[PDB]
Amino acid sequence: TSGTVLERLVVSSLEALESCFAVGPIIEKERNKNAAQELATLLLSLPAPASVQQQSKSLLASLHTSRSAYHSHKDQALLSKAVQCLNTSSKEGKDLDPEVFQRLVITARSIAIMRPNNLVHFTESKLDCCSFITQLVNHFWKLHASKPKNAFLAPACLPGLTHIEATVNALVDIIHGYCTCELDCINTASKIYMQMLLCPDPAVSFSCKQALIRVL
Amino acid sequence: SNRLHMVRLMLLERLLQTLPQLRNVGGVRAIPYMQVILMLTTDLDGEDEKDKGALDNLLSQLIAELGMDKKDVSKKNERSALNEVHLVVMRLLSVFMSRTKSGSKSSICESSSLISSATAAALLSSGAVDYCLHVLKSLLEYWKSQQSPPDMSPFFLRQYVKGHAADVFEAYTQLLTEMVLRLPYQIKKITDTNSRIPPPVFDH
Amino acid sequence: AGQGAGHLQLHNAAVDWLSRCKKYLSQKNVVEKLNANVMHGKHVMILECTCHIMSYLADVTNALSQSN
Amino acid sequence: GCREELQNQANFSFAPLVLDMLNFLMDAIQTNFQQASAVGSSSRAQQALSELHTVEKAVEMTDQLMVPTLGSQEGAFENVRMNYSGDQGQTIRQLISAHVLRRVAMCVLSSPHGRRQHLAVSHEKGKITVLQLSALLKQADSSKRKLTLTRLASAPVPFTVLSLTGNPCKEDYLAVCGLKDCHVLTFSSSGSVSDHLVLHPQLATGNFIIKAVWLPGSQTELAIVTADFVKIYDLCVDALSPTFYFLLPSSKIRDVTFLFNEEGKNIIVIMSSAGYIYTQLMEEASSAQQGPFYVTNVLEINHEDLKDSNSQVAGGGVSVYYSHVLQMLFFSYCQGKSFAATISRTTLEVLQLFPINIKSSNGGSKTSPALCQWSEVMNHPGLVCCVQQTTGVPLVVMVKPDTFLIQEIKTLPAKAKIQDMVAIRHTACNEQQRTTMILLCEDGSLRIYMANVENTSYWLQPSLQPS
Repeated sequence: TSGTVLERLVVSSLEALESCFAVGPIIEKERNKNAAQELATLLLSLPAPASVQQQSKSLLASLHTSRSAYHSHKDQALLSKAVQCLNTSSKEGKDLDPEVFQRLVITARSIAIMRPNNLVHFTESKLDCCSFITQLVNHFWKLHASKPKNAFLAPACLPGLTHIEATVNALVDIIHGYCTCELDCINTASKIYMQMLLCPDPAVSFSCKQALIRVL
Repeated sequence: SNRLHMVRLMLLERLLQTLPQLRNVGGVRAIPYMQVILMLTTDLDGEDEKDKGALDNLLSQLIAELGMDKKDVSKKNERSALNEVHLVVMRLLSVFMSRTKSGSKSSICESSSLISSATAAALLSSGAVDYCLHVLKSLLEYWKSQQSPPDMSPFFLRQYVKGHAADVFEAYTQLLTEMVLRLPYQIKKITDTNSRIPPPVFDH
Repeated sequence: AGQGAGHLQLHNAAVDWLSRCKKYLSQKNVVEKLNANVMHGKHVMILECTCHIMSYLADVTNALSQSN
Repeated sequence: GCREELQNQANFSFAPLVLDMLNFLMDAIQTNFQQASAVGSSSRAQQALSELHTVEKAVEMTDQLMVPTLGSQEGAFENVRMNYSGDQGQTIRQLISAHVLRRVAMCVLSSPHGRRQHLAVSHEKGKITVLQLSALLKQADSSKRKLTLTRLASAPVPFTVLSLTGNPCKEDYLAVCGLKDCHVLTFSSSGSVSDHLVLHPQLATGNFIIKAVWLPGSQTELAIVTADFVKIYDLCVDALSPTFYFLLPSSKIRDVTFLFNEEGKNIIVIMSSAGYIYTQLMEEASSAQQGPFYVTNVLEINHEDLKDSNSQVAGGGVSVYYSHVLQMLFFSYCQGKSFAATISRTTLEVLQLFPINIKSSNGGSKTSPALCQWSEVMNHPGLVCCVQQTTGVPLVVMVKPDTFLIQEIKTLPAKAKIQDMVAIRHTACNEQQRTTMILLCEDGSLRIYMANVENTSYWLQPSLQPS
């Protein structure tokens, strides 16, 4: 491990947690399970190198005897963080950073890939239906508008999106999974779909089209 | 696969309300709108009553969007965005016509595409032959006076795209003429193959 | 060596050792020095020493967990 | 062989101990983990640019920013010095003595998205030679190896060359400017001439072409600026009637730059020989369809050094240049004072002003030489290159958010007076992004210099660049 010192310490601490929960008596395991899983879900939530995420998710999977409940807790934790950050950003009107945007996009894409049922159940649960869809499409459109028309005109920093096709494909797979599970807000999705289809940029309209072909 | 089936049926019925907003978008800006419909019609099993309502309903709205009864045909020669949306919608109808349901080893000639038969019946009911004649009369004077791009398939061949990447729509008149001479041939042959459909009337 | 009898003793040492190492990284001066992000000092060396001792803890627990 | 004994010994759980260090090491674990990867790079870059906009800066001299690596021999290029043989040669001599015009004898065809690395060099005999720099750029050794330059192609131009400018948006187009004519060459992938067209400025008597500038982020649009007027053409439709025609009611035209507002429409800034700065919003009202438009607005910059004497600001200006990457306008005056203005994109008013007091290495010269021919290295933000109006010494300036790192590029021996300047960022044999700076002197010798990564890669750090 050539990474940072604190990162190595965290890897060692989590493998020590594996040591305790694979060697120790059952009593201490069931006492410490609550704190261990809370800390694991935390460290999973905040950004960190991939290795500690992998070992923390292995820890949390080993903690739970049933895979479904483990994945459900992981889903509710990460999706709750996503919901709260998106809601705060929308309410304050600030411009969401492209990095956190792509992190949220890839996490939502993975959740839709594995369990769209649970993804719909949580993201549509009451903490108008499919308001999540409206707000994420709005965020996408503000970010795309903020992107300069010419990349040459852009300064050293690049506002707006960078990998347009990946983002639009992830968004459309999200919408398709939600349509497969949920049916009432489809009348909304159509509109946003069509808004994605009449866009002047070919790299988004054609990307959404081919994504519809590959998914449907 | 059922849930996906109603997903496509609803999506098809949603897109049908938003067809007419494509009047001012531009032809080059509107092909994927029908490219998605092409897949939306892939597993288009005619036997279902809700399905066939959806079919004839969509046929009716594309027919109405074409507006075959206006007979005000002197504006089709010039290049206008609404003309190009007409051109792409009739190209979509042509692709629907060319879609043939590959039957089994049965010797019955009635195993034609249900979508194709429905399109032909709707077009004959709306009377596209009259529009063909009027637009040909309109373009006769024009003809006598004349003397990495994205994947555009199947509406335009990729060779055509690579040869005319500046504008696939420069030869608007030639494409319109090809469409309007090609469609009557197909409706005539499909009506000939179907005994139930009476042959269309043709004069001198 | 052999069946692994030494792990019965060395791990015990590790049991206090990292705790001993803990008794060095919990001080306010040490955590302040860590917050300053300085490579030189005993704090960084001792945190690598930790990393190593329960790395050995990992080395024994993985074998014992695969002993099923 | 002691699994039960091991479990009995481990009955004392370390999980409480594990959590009771983890809880209070989280204070720095969180910080390092958030610092890890490209997280926060966008925010760091935004705060760096904001403090660049706001924080006042002072000028310091240095030499470690730029490091020479290779030096070509004398006579490697033929007839580099222009003897100005011709009817217009004497006029060009008078203009260069007056320093109104500066001759740019070379250019580079290369774009951030393209693969080209071509170098075009102009001769006195009306010929421009296009050359491949792949071997030159890939040679990083600082030995005395003989340079090997592969002549891609050459093309004879029927009029004298005063400036060569490659289109920054696309490497394909190259504009050649002289005293009275303009040419546009579209080059093939091998450097050969694929297309050749001639622009017709319809110059009036007594006026000379200053330079042709491509509109930033715009391909087929070229603005030819002369001593009296500016004509903006779009090659995509018309090469005879310009889309825009801008004139100046009083005094002569010195330099012209362009920017874009918050909406995105372009704005032209013209600084004149009278020292007044003027701005114009180009649109249908100011388009050449309605005729020539005289520029009337005057920028209000109030500084103790900037004194309006005899209807002249510091005895007149020298050059003007707006940095698209830095969102700020450079300018300088005949008296030798240089200023950097951060200007509002909606009110077009200078929000902040930064002086650039250039101090020479020797204390004999008190006043700073005038600055002209600003040049910004593509894909290398913050690094700009200028030349002196009176002496012609290159000066490389890095606009640090808090400071101004200036360096004079002096070549040993000093017999080779540097004629022209260029600097390209490219890739290395070890796929490392390196900035190589090519100097051409009057003797035809080439000087190869290299941008210190520990000194010239502040904005290029991963902590400031998105992944």
